[PDB]
Amino acid sequence: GLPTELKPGTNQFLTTDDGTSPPILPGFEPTPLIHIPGEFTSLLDLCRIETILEVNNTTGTTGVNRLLIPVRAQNNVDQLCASFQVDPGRNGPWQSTMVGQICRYYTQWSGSLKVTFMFTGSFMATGKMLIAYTPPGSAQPTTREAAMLGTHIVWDFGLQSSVTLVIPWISNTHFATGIVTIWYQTNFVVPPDTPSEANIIALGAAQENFTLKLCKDTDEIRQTAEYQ
Amino acid sequence: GLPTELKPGTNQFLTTDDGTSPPILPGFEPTPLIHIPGEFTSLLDLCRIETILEVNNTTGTTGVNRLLIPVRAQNNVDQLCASFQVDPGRNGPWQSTMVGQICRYYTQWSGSLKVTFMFTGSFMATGKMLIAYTPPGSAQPTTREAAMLGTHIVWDFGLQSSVTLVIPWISNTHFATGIVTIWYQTNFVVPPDTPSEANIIALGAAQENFTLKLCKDTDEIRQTAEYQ
Amino acid sequence: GLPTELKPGTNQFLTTDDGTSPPILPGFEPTPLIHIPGEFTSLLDLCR
Amino acid sequence: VNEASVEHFYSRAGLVGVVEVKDSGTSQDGYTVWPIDVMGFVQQRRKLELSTYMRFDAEFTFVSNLNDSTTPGMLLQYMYVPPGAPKPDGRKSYQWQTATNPSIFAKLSDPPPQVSVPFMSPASAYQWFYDGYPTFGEHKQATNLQYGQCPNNMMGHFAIRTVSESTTGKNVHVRVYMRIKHVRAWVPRPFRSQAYMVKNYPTYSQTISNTAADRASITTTDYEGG
Amino acid sequence: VNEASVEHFYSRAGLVGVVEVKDSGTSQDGYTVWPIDVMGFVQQRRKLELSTYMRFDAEFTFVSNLNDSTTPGMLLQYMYVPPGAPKPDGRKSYQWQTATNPSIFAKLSDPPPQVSVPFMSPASAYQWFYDGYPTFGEHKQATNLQYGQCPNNMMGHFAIRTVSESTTGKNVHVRVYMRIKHVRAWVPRPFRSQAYMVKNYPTYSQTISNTAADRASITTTDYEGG
Amino acid sequence: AQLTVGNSTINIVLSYGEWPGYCPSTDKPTRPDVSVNRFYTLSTKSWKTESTGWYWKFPDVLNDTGVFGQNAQFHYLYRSGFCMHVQCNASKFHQGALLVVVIPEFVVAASSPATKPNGQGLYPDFAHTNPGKEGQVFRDPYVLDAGIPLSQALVFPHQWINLRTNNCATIIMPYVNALPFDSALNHSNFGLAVIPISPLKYCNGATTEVPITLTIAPLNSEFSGLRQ
Repeated sequence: GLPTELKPGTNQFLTTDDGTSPPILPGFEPTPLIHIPGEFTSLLDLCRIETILEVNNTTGTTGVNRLLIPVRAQNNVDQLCASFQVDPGRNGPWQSTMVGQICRYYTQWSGSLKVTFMFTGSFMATGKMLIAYTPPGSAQPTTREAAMLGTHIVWDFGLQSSVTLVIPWISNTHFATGIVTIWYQTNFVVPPDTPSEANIIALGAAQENFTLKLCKDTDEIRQTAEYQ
Repeated sequence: GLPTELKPGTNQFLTTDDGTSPPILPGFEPTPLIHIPGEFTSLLDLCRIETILEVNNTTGTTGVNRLLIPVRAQNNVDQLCASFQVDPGRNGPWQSTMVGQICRYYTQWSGSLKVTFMFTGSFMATGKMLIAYTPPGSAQPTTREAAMLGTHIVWDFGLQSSVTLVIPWISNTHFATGIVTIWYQTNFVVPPDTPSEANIIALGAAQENFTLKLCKDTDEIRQTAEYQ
Repeated sequence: GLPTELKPGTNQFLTTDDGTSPPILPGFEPTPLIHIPGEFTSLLDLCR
Repeated sequence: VNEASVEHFYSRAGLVGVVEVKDSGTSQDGYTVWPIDVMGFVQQRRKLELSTYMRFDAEFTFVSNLNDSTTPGMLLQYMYVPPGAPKPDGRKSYQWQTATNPSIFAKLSDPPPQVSVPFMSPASAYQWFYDGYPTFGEHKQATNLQYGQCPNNMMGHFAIRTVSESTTGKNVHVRVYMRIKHVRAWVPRPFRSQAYMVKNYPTYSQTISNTAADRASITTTDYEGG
Repeated sequence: VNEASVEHFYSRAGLVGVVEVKDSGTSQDGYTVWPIDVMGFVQQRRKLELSTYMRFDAEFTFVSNLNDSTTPGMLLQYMYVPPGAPKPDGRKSYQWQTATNPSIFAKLSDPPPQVSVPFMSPASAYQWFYDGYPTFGEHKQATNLQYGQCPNNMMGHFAIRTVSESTTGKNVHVRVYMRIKHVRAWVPRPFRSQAYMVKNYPTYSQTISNTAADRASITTTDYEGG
Repeated sequence: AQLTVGNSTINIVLSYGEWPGYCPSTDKPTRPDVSVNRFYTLSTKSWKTESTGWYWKFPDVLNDTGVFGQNAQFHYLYRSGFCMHVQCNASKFHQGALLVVVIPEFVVAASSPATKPNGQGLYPDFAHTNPGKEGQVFRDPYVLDAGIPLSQALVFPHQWINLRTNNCATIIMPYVNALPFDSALNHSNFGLAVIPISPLKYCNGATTEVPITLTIAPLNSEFSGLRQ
């Protein structure tokens, strides 16, 4: 008979327990699987997809204009164009990325990000911007010459339409992290009878080594209305 | 189905039982181990470390002066310098050793102790002390000549700065044990323009065969205040 | 899961039952045996 | 890498719906049906809408007690009405007996009941995004009602009664916990960026909540965040 | 030699904290959170401070009953709020449902509940001695508050409620027993030689308790001890 | 009878029996080698009769000093060990003993001022937590400015300086932490305490101050995240 003895974990319903349950319909044979294209087994595969990053979140801007940042003819030299944090968890531009929404279901993440820029101006326009990355523990560079120092890429409109910047060794673990500034290197050169104002689009995504842990529930969906 | 029958040990929570419990977070992967120097798997490794033994516990003495015992120029011969029990469990000098604190979490111990002395006087000073050990069941030696008999070591300041004395076959089991006396063998010899008063430091530790059993809870931490 | 069913001998304390019980002190190592002369395993040896 | 799986992302049984069997007040008809919506609470509604297609088995658990938290050994009946069957009209209705209509008899005093529901859809997977119309009923003038609704997603019902001839004076509160298991998903979607309004329809309002927060200027990151 | 192991020295689950769910008096809001301090009682605070670094899994047990010792089959809910989540503001708060927030439903009449918590720290081991400051907040004038505090040691919370819509008139007393298991330790320390004062800070007083006892003279061992 | 590293000129206790190495490629940092690897000889402490002792915080003491101090206050992450050499210049006519002890994660404490309910927050000031290059004096050396007793401090890596015996001591400390890298500015890994167990004594006509000297060499340093 093998007499047993009950233990303190008896009569206990633990919501996270993976148990075994009797099927209510035995012998019921569900519909067989037909091949459906595009299954995804992991969320990391959804993190590696570049999605638009809304760098113009300023109060006045509404609509799709939020998704793009202006460049124009400057009457001043070496001015700053745009700046944004590198933190995908915090409230800010990264809330619009798929990475920023998918890392708000988790407590901790670590890995590298990449941020791609794309220039939508006319084919005849030329110029240079300076895209600088500032590591943690440092403040935002005051002037371009301070940003000209390490971890920058000077990017020419004529040669390439797109450019990429990788962000190393990101982690949130705690309880200023990272800043990417875009500087006017030269000026916005234009021929006659062509627009003098263009736009830049910022894309961002995780890379291979990015990871997530300790799934939690998101705070964006609160929605106190009980009718939903 | 293998019908079983419950036994009298059922629905029983025994605090010392080592059981099995469902993890509340399944699939949670904790941080991996990085090599950290200085792990210790046993308390015996902490017993073998020589720690200071406070032989001057007299009421008047305060501060670090408790940790050292005076020697000086004696106007009398063969006088007794200092004496202390060998019992690490009892209240006394051994409370300051790591062995004496770590054997107060256990009911019974057995093994050998060693007691090292170190002379802090000047390099020019010389002399001899007589360090005698008295086995259990005997009283403290009255005079030096009684102590000159077995289990003693005569120790010269000039030749060696340190000396060691091993204590055999100690056990507390029960319900006078051991005494170590330090005698002036000769006198404290000193040249001109050098201090005539020095100090001796007593160290003590367990040896390899020392063991402990039946862990209990210490009485030093009582601290009736409930704010802690 | 191997679903079982309880029987009528359940929740029963029988004083002559030889069971199994959890040790209250695990890892406690009792004093080892020294040879003691004159052990007796049976009462018949005392009857003779 | 394992904690980011879709298998792990959909795990950990949550509270699906609460239901109250009412014998007490003006009602005095003990029983309730319950639809098995799975999208009832708005927060799990997002996570499921992450994909277009889903195939999973469900495990239901029933936690029950009284107004005050007490467990005086009543008997209940958990009637699972599969899709395409009728629903009890009353407590003594003839449909509580039947067969082919699985029941669970469990006393409150017991541990909570536990059952698994297989994948019941006629198609190969569930879909909560169905473009187009289920049927031909059409000369509609303009009637847009049934757009987007799909019949294929209906999973069962649960009916619970107190198994008593006479009217009891007790109200029983039942919490339903469902655990998705053996899950596959297809065709990822974006997360819902607006507030939900109606249960079954993806309608939003004309005041458009911005996807991200706001800040002072595109240059300065100083106050609040952005 | 086995009974002196650090594995054996940290074993044998002790009483960590007691907590009282109060429905009775002026309070009448049944629920409590509890921090999971593990250092709450001064006597286990020493044994843990023996080392600098610790890595272990914990096993919690909940012993519950009424004012008088009675067990009238209520239902409770043991909500484990892991580190970095929010805490229930009330008994009907929306955070009692959620998911990813493990719960235990157990009736008082049952055996006590039993759960295991893995090693949750971001670092490789716990440390109760952290020299320096957690953050850069600094222009402090002189404000020394956060010295020595480390964020990495926070383990969860437990929230318990009575699972009742209306206010019960019962007070439930919950004892929490934790069993350290699979323990490793690094960098031994000395034992605390003074009396503890504040919970989180290693502050002592200006009247210095001697480490050993006292006696008459350094020679004579006669009366009392020394 | 001398040894030189990087144009810097001037038995051994190896802490926890492990020699400091670099971390592996896992589990691109900059390795300065002999540029920052050299002997930093800081100021000299005059040891007197009735002196309580001194202590330091080692990532902290070099923050303001030299090249290592430059990299420390600009790179975001830090890892290294230390080779620490404490010399004492005395004469055959002086007597005394020093206990040199390396306390990992040494956390200073504050003392409650005698009569008070003692519930209010008390806390060591920033001078005592980060003494800098000048070190800091024990107000209460018997408890080590913490709760732990001095007599048990021998459990840490230590060495004795007994003036009649050797006048020098050398302790090699590997990197000890719960993380592979850490912040040099905020976090202090350990500290030295030089404590005169047996007080200093001499006779009239001799030198009152005896000059304790401290010399510290970083070992296998590596840095990450260089800011401006």
